[PDB]
Amino acid sequence: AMTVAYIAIGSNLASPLEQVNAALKALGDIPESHILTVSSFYRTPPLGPQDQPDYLNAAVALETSLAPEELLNHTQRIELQQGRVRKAERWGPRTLDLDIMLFGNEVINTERLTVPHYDMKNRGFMLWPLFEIAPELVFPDGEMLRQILHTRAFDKLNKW
Ligand SMILES: Nc1ncnc2c1ncn2[C@@H]1O[C@H](COP(=O)(O)CP(=O)(O)OP(=O)(O)O)[C@@H](O)[C@H]1O
Ligand SMILES: Nc1nc2[nH]c(SCC(=O)c3ccc(Br)cc3)nc2c(=O)[nH]1
Ligand SMILES: [Ca+2]
Ligand SMILES: [Ca+2]
Ligand SMILES: [Ca+2]
Ligand SMILES: [Ca+2]
Ligand SMILES: [Cl-]
Ligand code: NA
Ligand code: NA
Ligand code: NA
Repeated sequence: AMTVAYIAIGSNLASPLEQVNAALKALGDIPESHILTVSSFYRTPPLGPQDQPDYLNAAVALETSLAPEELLNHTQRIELQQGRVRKAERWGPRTLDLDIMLFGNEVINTERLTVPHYDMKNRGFMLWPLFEIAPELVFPDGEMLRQILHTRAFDKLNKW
């Protein structure tokens, strides 16, 4: 059985365009998986701490037969192989961030994975690229992406 995973991409260090292109190549090389769709790249102001560069944000649809945690292993590996370093400050800048937003209709609460991503419904930098690639999306709780984006106040997201 194949499931579409929706993965958010963020980068604000060490040439984000290069980082995101390298990540797309690496995502392609994940086994049991195929990239179905790539969003536009967006240049977004930082949420959380603001004393950092703007982000390049994007979303990808990845159809896979991997187990969710097995997909997470690959995304974490790719981040680490692209130089991601853990420092003290909460929500610091990073070379690459790969968040599993959704894994089909699944609701996952394990030590390493919480899906849907806990805060995606409150982040334009996640929802707008997701709507670009999956305008018909429905969340596990039945909420429609189109309805969220019609109703909630979010700034326009600007393309890179
Ligand atoms: N849906 C998900 N996608 C990716 N990692 C997830 C996840 N659910 C839980 N995690 C866990 O998240 C842990 C911490 O990841 P971090 O990348 O440091 C959070 P962040 O992306 O900087 O901020 P955010 O979670 O507010 O977006 C990972 O080690 C991983 O086990
Ligand atoms: N634009 C942009 N800003 C970012 N800030 C972070 S840190 C976690 C985070 O999303 C965050 C979001 C909302 C609140 Br409230 C606090 C933290 N990552 C990104 C990113 O990918 N893009
Ligand atoms: Ca593949
Ligand atoms: Ca700071
Ligand atoms: Ca994140
Ligand atoms: Ca993350
Ligand atoms: Cl980093
Ligand atoms: Na399926
Ligand atoms: Na499998
Ligand atoms: Na809900």
